[PDB]
Amino acid sequence: MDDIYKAAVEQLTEEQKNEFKAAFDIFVLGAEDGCISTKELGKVMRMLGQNPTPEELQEMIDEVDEDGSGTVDFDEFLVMMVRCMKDDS
Amino acid sequence: RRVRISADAMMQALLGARHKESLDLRA
Ligand SMILES: [Ca+2]
Repeated sequence: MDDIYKAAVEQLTEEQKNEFKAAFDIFVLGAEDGCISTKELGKVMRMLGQNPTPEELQEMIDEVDEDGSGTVDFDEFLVMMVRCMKDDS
Repeated sequence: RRVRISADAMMQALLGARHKESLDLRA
C-alpha cells in the first residue's frame, strides 16, 4: 500500500523535502496552474537532448500515474522521486 | 531494456543532489 511511501516520506528530513520541493516549482516552469503535464516533461527532455513522441510521454505518465489522469501533482511527484531513488537501494 | 535517464541525468538537469560522479555504481 502507499503506506510505504508515507513512512519513507515522513522519515525524509525537512531539508531533503525542500530540495525536491524546489525542483517541483522549477518543473512547472511551463505550467501556470502549477501542475506538471507532458508539456513540462517535454521541455525537460528537450534540454536533455531527447525528443521522442508525445504518445510516449503520455504512456510514461500513466505508468507513474495510478489514476492515469495523465497529470502529475506534488504528491505524485514526491512519490515518483522516492520510488525512483529506492529503485536502486 | 535500454532504459533512459535512470536518475543520474535527471539529477544533473536539476539541483537535487550532486551524488558526485555516481551513487553506488562501479565506474
Ligand atoms: Ca495522477
